[PDB]
Amino acid sequence: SKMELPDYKQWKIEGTPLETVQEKLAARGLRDPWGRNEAWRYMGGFANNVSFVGALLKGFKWGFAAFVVAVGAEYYLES
Amino acid sequence: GAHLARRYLGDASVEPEPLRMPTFPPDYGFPERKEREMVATQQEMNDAQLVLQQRDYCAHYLIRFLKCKRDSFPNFLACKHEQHDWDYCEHLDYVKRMKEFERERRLLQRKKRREQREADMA
Amino acid sequence: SGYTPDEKLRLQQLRELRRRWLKDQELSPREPVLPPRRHSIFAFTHVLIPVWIIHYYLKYHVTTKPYTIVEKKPRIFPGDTILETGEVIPPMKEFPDQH
Amino acid sequence: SFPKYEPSRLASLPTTLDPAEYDISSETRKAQAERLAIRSRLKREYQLQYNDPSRRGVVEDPALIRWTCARSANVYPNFRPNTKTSLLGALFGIGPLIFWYYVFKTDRDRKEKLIQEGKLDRTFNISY
Amino acid sequence: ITKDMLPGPYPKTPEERAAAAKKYNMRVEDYEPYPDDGMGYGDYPKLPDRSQQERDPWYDWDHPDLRLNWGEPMHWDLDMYIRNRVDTSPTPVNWNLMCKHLFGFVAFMLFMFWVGETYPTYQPVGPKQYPYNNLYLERGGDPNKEPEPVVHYEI
Amino acid sequence: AHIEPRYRQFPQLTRSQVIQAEFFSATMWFWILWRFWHDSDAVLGHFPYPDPSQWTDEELGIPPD
Amino acid sequence: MLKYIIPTMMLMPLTWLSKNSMIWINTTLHSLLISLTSLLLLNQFGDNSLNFSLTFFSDSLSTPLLILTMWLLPLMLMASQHHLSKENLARKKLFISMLILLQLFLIMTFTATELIFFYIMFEATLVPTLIIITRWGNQTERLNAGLYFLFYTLAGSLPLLVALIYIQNTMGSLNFLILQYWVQPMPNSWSNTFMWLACMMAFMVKMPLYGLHLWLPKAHVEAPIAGSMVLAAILLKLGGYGMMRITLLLNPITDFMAYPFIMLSLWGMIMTSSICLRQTDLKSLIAYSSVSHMALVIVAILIQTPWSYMGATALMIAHGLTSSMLFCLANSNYERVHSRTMILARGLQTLLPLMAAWWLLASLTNLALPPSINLIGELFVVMSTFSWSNITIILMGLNMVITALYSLYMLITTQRGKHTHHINNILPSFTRENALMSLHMLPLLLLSLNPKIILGPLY
Amino acid sequence: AFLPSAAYLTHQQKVLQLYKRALRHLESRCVHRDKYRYFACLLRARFDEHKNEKDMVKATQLLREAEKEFWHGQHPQPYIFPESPGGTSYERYECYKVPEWCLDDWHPSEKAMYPDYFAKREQWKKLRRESWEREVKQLQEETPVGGPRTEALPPARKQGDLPPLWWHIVTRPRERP
Amino acid sequence: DAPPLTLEGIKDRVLYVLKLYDKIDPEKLSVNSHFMKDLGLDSLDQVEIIMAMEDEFGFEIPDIDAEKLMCPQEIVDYIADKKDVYE
Ligand SMILES: *C(=O)CCCCCCCCCCCCC
Repeated sequence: SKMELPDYKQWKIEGTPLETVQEKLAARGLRDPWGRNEAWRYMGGFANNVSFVGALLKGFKWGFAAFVVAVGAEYYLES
Repeated sequence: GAHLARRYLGDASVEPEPLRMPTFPPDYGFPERKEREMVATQQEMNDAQLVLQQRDYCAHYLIRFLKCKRDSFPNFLACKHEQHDWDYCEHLDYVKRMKEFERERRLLQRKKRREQREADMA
Repeated sequence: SGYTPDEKLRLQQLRELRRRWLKDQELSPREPVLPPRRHSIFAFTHVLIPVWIIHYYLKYHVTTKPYTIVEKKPRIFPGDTILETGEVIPPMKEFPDQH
Repeated sequence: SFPKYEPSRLASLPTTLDPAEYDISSETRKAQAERLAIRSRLKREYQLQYNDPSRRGVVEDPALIRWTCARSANVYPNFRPNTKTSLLGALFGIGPLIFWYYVFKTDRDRKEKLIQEGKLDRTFNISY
Repeated sequence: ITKDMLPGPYPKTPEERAAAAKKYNMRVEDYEPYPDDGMGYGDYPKLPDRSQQERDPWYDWDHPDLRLNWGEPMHWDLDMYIRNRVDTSPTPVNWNLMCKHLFGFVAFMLFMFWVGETYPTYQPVGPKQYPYNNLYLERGGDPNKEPEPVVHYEI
Repeated sequence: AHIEPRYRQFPQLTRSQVIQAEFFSATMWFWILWRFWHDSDAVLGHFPYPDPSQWTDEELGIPPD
Repeated sequence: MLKYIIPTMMLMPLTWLSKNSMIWINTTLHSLLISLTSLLLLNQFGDNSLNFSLTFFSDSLSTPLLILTMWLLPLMLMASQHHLSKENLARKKLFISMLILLQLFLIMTFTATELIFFYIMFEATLVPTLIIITRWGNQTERLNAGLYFLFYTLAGSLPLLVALIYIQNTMGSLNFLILQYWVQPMPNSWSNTFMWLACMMAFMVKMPLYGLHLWLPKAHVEAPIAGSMVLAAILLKLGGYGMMRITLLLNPITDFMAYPFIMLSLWGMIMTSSICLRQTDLKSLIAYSSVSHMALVIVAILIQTPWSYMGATALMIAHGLTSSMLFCLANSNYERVHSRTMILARGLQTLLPLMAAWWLLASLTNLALPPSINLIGELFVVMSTFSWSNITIILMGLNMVITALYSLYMLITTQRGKHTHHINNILPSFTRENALMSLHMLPLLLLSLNPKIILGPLY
Repeated sequence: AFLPSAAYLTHQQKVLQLYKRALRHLESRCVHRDKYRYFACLLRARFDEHKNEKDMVKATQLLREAEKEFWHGQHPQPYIFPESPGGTSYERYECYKVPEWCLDDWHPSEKAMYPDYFAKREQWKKLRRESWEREVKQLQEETPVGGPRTEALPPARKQGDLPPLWWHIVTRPRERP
Repeated sequence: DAPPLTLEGIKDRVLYVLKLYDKIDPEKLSVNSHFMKDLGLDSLDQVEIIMAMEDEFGFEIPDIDAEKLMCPQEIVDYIADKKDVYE
């Protein structure tokens, strides 16, 4: 029913591109008022998402190992 | 696909028209040419229920492949060698068709050269 | 310019009246007072009985009448054997091999 | 610069681009107040007739009956035959009829002439 | 219902227009009747010809589907402008620009298809060589008559 | 039980969906690699296409003129 | 046909002798028994008509119309027994008497051997319908609708009388069998032009032909439910049966005569259908749908091809049943909401699920969903007219859009959307209404299995 | 323009509406969060450039040109929330919002399986039919000459009095039936 | 699927979203704090805060209602009446 929220101290501005946006704004002379609200999206399990080539090559290592094992088995079972 | 460039963007009087081809008699520079031979008898090729588009010169390999497909059930990948043989025969037929195309192109070019000789001689 | 006291009071009054109605939508655990009222059946009462019915209706009511069910003649290859006649097809011509 | 919105019959001008919305004159203020008062009176009448516990039936809407009688039965008592209505009746009432009659007469004459000279393919046409 | 709460003829003088505006519960200035062309509109006012989608949906209406209040004098063609029918909402692009863009696009594609039909593409090979006089017997030709035989040779 | 909701963090994932996704990705890669090692023809090239203009003149029947 | 007339003449004292609470039950029971006995007319042949005596005969054309008529009368008694619950006992018995007399008149008209008997009975059908319309109608201006109906019918039918008496004095008889065996060709003369006009215009009035259809959008609206059903499902088919009988006698002039009239339908059934796109009254929408279907019937009969005849009779029966069901649906909704405005009652599916199912089935049968009878008839008409000419497929095909474009529209606004707030008297579905609509619908779906009995006289 | 309580939109309301719609369209055009945050800060700075103004006419055609620029730079397909009108899930479960008065048409056989709820509904109906008279008495006197000017309704004034015309708002159907 | 929400959780989430704002402080932020009178912010800050809760709770609040959500308890009240809490 009631869900307990975690602590708000953990959502920090650093570790993001949000601080880069903030310092570019400060170079032009503004400030970011919503760093902490958007800081949850880049902190935790969602940090360092894979690129598209990493997405396409998902499960390639075990598939290649099974391919090598199967081709060796069928190469040695012909004799 | 440079034949489209040689036929359309260049001049159209030297490249063959595939709608009407060949325009020359077969017995041009070909002493005792041979005739391509059927292997399947027309009754045997008829009761095998072949589609009229498939009823070309290489129907014998098609009959053999269909028989192998029938007998080797359920192992559908058991005798792909006959399929490869039929594909090779089709490839040879396509090679002969392309050779006919090149012969027609060379004969048209030679006719153009003959009319060029007539223009620059008479 | 926020809520004036009249509309704020009206919205508050309607708020707890709506909440009272919303909690009043809940039922007692006694409700509802409903009035008081073999592993492979699904493969037999749905399949085998229609199979028997359709097989009988096709065998003695459909195929009896002419041209209701038309079967394509099977493929015959050179070298095949026919059960109905017993005459074996002669093999085809000797192959002018290319490869 | 920018591409200015050109309104058409099927593409209305946006409400925030209207100059008349940006007018702060007093006459617009009294017009808005008067239409707000009219709408409030009609709304009050509706929810007075709507929340009655004794009433169990259809709340009569005079505007709906007015619209239906204007659409259905009040079109002929307010009709005057003039040149515009006569021209619109002659263009739309008999024009398509004579056009369709002419094209169908031409097509049927052509078909009958083709059939009676024995050129139309009617070999397998036995259902008519 | 009663007779004087119903539409009548076209008003001409100011006081008949005021009586009509009282009956139609609009202002005397917002009541603009249709012009007397003898079509049968009567004293029905001319609404500004807007769809019901143009009305704000966040307003609380008596009829939420039609976005129309109770007793609000509706348009003469309200059934044309319902939310399941012809709309008049503004578009991000101009209407004439939309029409000329679409017409130019379809005309250009049709012209390209025409010039491609005139100029085909193919593979530089000969025709499909068939046996038995280009398959005369299998094409439905009569076996009693012998047509002109074509013969396909080696190459 | 079911997966309990979480606030601004990664949702809890069991072993079954992870091993299912990994096994299916491995199966897909093994299938494509095995079919590429076995056939290798429909994608890379099946038959040698001969050059049209390189045919010799004596077998195509054009007289020397 | 003296085995059916005498049961109705005995039904007349049966409703003049019952108690004040037992008229409806006794009349319904005995009319359903007569409807059960009505099936004996199906002893037909592919080459001969079933003749009983010198005055009554019935081929494979009039038999489905007879069955529909004396099947519709019990449905009429069910549909009209609630809104007359406040009436006087004498007026209630008079209403049942007019309905019984109308059924007797129709079953005597449909089996008329000779054409003059058919004409006099055809004009005699005017009286109870006019009485019902001008007496038990609800709206104020029902007198105008009754006068328009009576005068359109009479002004059509009096030149028909003159032409029929002229034909009888010329050749010698008006029996349909004799005229089948004593037919004479009519040459292309102006006398034969006016003969064709006099023999046709009555039936073009009662079909109704487009242009002369103005008596339908009034008399179908302000009339009660029984009068609406007898106007929509029988009398138009009475005119169609009369035109089918008459058009045998007018060959070969019609082959160059029916060019305008056919095309007077071939465009009209377009734009009248477009009127259903912009109608605020549901009953007027149903009436204009009937106008479109009868225009299709006009085209099919006037081109006089066999497949057109089969499509005409099939579409006649299917459209009669569908229009009766739609009129009953309109009457039930009008009883519940006390208004004929279509835009008023919305979202009825959330309150009335079974009535929404009946609405869906009626709308689907109205748009010619196969394999119903309406699709069979309209498809046969389209085949026959495409045999007549090519381009006319367009003039049918666009109609194939517009019919759907109103019928499902009639399904949407009355059923789909947010329900009306101030309407809170929507009672649950009465068992009488559900019984009446099932009795309307189930015979159509059952005849979809075996349509060979309603495909005309020449099947 | 068209508001329930006020007869017109002031300059502040127009500016705030333009700001909110501009932020929504900018979030639609700037899908990634950081680009959206940067350009939202830029747009807030642009709005604060002309915040302190003293001429009403200058603010008037500045708002006119700002609205023209916003119309030029709008997203052709703006992001719409699922419950907002125009969304994919807008008024979907409104098809299942059966009104409460249909419960008055139930059979006594199907009314016997929810006894306590129908007893509480009877109590609520009695409360409505005893509150209607004093609520219309309250609304009669409070209404001035010519009817009410605004659509706002007066609240409950006396103790023990329910607000006027409260039934069709308190007993409106739930969002998730 | 679709877990229910309680009013205590509603004000907890609203105070959580408010307490991450950089133009506000987490000390004098309370549930009965007026945004300009008792807290000292701008109208632009008000509409932007309303947009922040509109993004947070996943539905659109209209401007006519948005101008009056002037305290955190009133925002909780509007969310409560919209989402039908305490059922
Ligand atoms: C000459 O070009 C012969 C080849 C066939 C005609 C041209 C086909 C062009 C499109 C397919 C190839 C695309 C290569 C990027």
